[PDB]
Amino acid sequence: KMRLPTRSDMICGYACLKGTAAMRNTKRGSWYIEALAQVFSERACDMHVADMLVKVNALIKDREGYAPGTEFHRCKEMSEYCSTLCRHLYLFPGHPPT
Amino acid sequence: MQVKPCTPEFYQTHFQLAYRLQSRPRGLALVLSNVHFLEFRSGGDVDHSTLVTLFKLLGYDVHVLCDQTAQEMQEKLQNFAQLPAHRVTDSCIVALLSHGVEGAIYGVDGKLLQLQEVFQLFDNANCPSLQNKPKMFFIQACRGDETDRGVDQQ
Amino acid sequence: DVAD
Repeated sequence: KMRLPTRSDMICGYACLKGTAAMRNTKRGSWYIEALAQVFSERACDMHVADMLVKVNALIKDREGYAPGTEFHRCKEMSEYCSTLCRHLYLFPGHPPT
Repeated sequence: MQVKPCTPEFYQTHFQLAYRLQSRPRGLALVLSNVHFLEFRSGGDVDHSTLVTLFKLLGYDVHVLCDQTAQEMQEKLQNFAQLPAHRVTDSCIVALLSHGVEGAIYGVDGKLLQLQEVFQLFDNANCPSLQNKPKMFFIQACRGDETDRGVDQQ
Repeated sequence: DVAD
């Protein structure tokens, strides 16, 4: 029969890149979760998960740190995702309807 | 927060080439946040609330853990991966929010849980109930102390 | 903004 590798069908979103710091706002929270919640709530209806994490990458790339008089003023971050998925991942929210 | 529902037509034209994703609930989701330790993670409570709300609105049954030691995280992730519910759901979600270094995250006791050990809990050998089912992980944690200064735009 |  068909067997499986030990590990497959995972996708992992990371707030930042290897070697680097992820950024968090003291009031709005983390940049990455803020972006992920905006994108997912808005595009889960018509975009697969890996493509939504691309949209999140776009938002993270354009953001910059606001923290005058520290090493974080105007600092940057880049999110990434790694994938062993084997199909489109659509969440199909609210289908079928009540 | 609101989650716009897909249309029936979008479902009909996309479900054949996608993972099956129609169970109610769509899966279990676990949101594990560490905030008090490695400075206090101010705003960490906003992230936690936001994800709990997000995942419920996406049709997940959400479990939450707050301020756990590295050992507690490992034990509890293992308990979550072994829940029977996974056999009748179509997917799974695990979000971990904490301080970290590359490849690991911190428990509130300042000890480290390796991410490979986490992924292993959910793999095809340890979690046969999720075999062939999409498993999402979102890791909000540093992967190093290097602050990115940014570059000009040429 | 601060670091995680």
